[PDB]
Amino acid sequence: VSITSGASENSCTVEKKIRRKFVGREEYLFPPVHGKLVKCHVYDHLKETSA
Amino acid sequence: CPVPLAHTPTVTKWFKGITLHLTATRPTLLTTRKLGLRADATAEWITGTTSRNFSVGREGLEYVWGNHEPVRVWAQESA
Amino acid sequence: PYLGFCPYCRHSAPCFSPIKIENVWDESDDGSIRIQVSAQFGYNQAGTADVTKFRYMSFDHDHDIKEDSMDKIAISTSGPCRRLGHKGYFLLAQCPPGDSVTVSITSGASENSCTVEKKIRRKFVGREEYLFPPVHGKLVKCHVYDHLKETSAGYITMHRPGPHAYKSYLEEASGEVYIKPPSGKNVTYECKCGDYSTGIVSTRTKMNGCTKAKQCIAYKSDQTKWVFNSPDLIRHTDHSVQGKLHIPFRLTPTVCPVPLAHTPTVTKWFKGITLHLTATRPTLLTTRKLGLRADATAEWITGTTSRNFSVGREGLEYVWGNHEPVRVWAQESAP
Amino acid sequence: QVQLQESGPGLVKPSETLSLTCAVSGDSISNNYWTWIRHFPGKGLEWIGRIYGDAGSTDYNPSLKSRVTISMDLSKNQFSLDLTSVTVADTALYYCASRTTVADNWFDVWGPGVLVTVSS
Amino acid sequence: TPSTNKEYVTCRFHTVIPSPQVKCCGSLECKASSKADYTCRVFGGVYPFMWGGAQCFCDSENTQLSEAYVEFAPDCTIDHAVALKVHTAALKVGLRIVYGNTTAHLDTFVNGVTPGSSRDLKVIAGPISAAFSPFDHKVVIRKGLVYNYDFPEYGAMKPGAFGDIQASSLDATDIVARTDIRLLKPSVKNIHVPYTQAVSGYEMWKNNSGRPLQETAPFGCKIEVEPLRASNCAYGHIPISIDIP
Amino acid sequence: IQMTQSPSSLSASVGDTVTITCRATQSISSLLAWYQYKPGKAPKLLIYQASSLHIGVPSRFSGSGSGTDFTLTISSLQSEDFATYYCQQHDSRPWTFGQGTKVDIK
Amino acid sequence: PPADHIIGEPHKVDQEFQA
Ligand SMILES: *[C@@H]1O[C@H](CO)[C@@H](O[C@@H]2O[C@H](CO)[C@@H](O)[C@H](O)[C@H]2NC(C)=O)[C@H](O)[C@H]1NC(C)=O
Ligand SMILES: *[C@@H]1O[C@H](CO)[C@@H](O)[C@H](O)[C@H]1NC(C)=O
Ligand SMILES: *[C@@H]1O[C@H](CO)[C@@H](O)[C@H](O)[C@H]1NC(C)=O
Ligand SMILES: *[C@@H]1O[C@H](CO)[C@@H](O)[C@H](O)[C@H]1NC(C)=O
Repeated sequence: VSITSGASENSCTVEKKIRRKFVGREEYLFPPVHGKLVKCHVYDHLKETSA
Repeated sequence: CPVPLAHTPTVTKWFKGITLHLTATRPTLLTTRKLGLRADATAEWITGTTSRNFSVGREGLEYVWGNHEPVRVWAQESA
Repeated sequence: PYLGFCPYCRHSAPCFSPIKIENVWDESDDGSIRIQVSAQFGYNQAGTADVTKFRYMSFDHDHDIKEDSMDKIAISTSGPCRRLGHKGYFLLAQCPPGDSVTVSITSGASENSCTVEKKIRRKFVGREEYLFPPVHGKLVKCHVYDHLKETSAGYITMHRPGPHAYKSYLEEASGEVYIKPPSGKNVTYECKCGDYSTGIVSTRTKMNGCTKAKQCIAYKSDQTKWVFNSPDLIRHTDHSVQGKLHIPFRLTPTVCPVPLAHTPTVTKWFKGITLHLTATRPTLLTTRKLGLRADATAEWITGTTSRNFSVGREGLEYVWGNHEPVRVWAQESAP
Repeated sequence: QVQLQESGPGLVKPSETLSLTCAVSGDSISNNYWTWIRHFPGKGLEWIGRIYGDAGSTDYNPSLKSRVTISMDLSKNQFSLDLTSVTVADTALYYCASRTTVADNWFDVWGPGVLVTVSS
Repeated sequence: TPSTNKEYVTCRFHTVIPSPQVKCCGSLECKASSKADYTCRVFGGVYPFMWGGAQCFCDSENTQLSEAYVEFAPDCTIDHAVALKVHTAALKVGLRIVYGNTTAHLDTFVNGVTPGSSRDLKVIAGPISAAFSPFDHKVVIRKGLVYNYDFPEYGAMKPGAFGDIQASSLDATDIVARTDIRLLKPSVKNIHVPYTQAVSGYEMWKNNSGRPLQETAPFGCKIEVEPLRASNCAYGHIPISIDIP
Repeated sequence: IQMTQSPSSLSASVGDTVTITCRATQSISSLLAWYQYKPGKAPKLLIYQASSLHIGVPSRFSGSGSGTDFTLTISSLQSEDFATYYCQQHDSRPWTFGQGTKVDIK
Repeated sequence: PPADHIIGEPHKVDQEFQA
């Protein structure tokens, strides 16, 4: 994460292995136009929810 | 959620056993199990084109190719 | 220019994008790729060849044509790509290796991108891997996409557009369906409100027999454009070929440099040779005997090592990378 | 260069099938758009239709679509016009057109043309 | 030199997809064409959208048409592989004959009958003591590289292997193919035709190539192409008889 | 898209400048072509693309315009170019024509 | 003996001992 306040920018870094994941039994880069409709769980894009 | 579907396998038939002609541009999961007393479960991620020799029993065998519907086959007595 | 169904939108979804990539070829050996998009590049409003601006498909109900320049187009696979040439549906760029290719316009704050999966793997010529070409090496025959704009690599078949319907030309009010046309265009209608009905209408006009807005279709018969035989369109009833445009950037034969590795130091022993080999990059060593049986072997070699190769009376032939073939033969020097 | 020459009967009865011929010399038939254009005296030019050479694709004016059919003959370097059930309003000077560009509405080439009069 | 005759050419296919058409509460039937691997299937109701959210009247009994076939890629005019068979090969020597003070350069036939002459001299050559050929019965040319691959014959296409796209010439319209394309019933609300496709057997054969016959043939024998010969190839003893004037 | 040719007639002498306008009912961008009809002969193209000269055509002939309004300016009029003027668009199918503009020696 | 080797329908019946 980094703010860039003109010429005075500050950055923060924390280590975490962000590995890309998938659902189902098949590995894929971007979601196809066609396929089986299966249940997965995603983070809600709407802000006004609580976890 | 959407998930892809791979190519349907090609089945060549021989005596008490099947061979699946498989094509997959991506690594996908193939899981087989018998319908008898012993499951004899086999599972391997397959990349590219590889043909696998699968011996089936009289009670049957169910193979799951990717995210498709499982398909059950049964062996005959064609000695 | 038509508009296609891009598999990856701005955020996460599929979306309908006017810079939709159909397919990408990577047959050039220098890493350059050819990209087919649904927009037309190098053409103005009229279609006259003007190099500075391109035209694309608009995001509104009149479905007209808007234009932009190359200062706000971008090509990227993993990092930014360098743009080289363009005609119409076709682009070309030099890109780093990556798992996909992206095209994007930056129209101010309205920034749109299209991403299609394509394994862009880096390739090389000869028998030696190299990052960038040496200034010194063997000049070998290569096969590149040429930089000349007026070339021909083939043809594509385009046809007349089919029905392009909307909801914006329809309206439901008090249990009846209305059609609003734009000014000066004739919009034809065809739907079943009961019996079968067809007609051509240019004014605000009512229908009868149906109460639902979803039941009808309105589209303008516009012949001003040629559409490519795309998998995202409903075609016309008469799908016949009506014209053909060139495929530029032909895969020409040219000459290209390939590196030459370290020349090996050969030590000599009785009915056998040993090549003291050094290679910073993996290079291919291929040997074969000169007798009845070839006994050929090959292995890519990284770093430094030594290989013990037996030589017969018939002899042995070895190729170290891209050098000239050198043939060795044994004596009868028994100790 | 490309040269066109019209060759059709000058006087045809009404309610009869009009057949007119334009031969092509100096270039092949299969790589250019081929076009018929009418020009009634005391009026202006009007579109008839067009054909493509190696594909046989035809686009015609909607008003005359029901009575205009275009065929081509590659062996005779030939493309033809068929107009069924002619009327007195179909009396016009007829041009066959071709263009340096493979397909363009504007035609670089043009036959001298033939006059067709429909009367009893 | 052998006698060679081509069977077909093989490269990366272009899976061209025609646009769908709708008569979307009518009835359509499967047509038959002469394209390469024409698969056509008639499906049920999807109610497709393209941009306006209403692209179909009479939303039930809602069949559509699906079309798919393959054709050569635009980059196949150079990047292509042609299949050949060879026959019994004939060998040709180039001889420099020096007798006394007079030298002569001569190329002659190795058959035992046919002579070669340089203005005074009659020399016959052949037969070879041991017949040998580095060429198998089925060879493939790919950009000057000759491989000893046993390709399937004409018309007998196998998907996922070499020879699954066959045509007599690069510009020939009689392209035949069975690459096992299969159509699927669309489930997305927007219009797009789904298809599954096996991998390119040309690209499989490229990935699983092996080493060239330029680096595989024995007897110190490099191979030249356009047309196919084997050059400077050392085997056997050749009987030569020279009629010196 | 229909056409209203302007002006229908205009008599001018040698050396004068005459302007003929071309108005379309719909926005056709700048895809327009003009023709010069000689009696007893096929018409020849003078201007394509509403501003561009055909090879062989005189530079004195200069056309302009975009959208719906278009003009042709005939500067330094001669004897050989008393003819019929016809602007032709190539967007909609089929293409249409004007009613013709007649110029004659005064 | 059957010509087909694998059928996509299960055996409705079982073979008895030495029958
Ligand atoms: C829309 O339809 C109207 C009516 O058919 C067209 O107006 C006609 O145009 C032709 C050709 O200019 C004339 O000969 C008719 O006399 C016109 N009829 C009327 C009632 O005006 C109009 O041109 C069409 N417009 C479009 C965009 O195609
Ligand atoms: C499968 O069985 C067949 C017939 O015995 C044999 O030819 C083939 O090599 C076998 N393949 C594998 C994967 O073992
Ligand atoms: C090669 O031969 C020498 C002498 O016998 C031996 O010392 C060395 O280990 C051998 N190396 C290999 C590659 O086997
Ligand atoms: C090529 O072969 C290698 C080894 O089998 C395999 O890992 C790779 O995925 C193959 N590439 C393709 C896509 O042909």
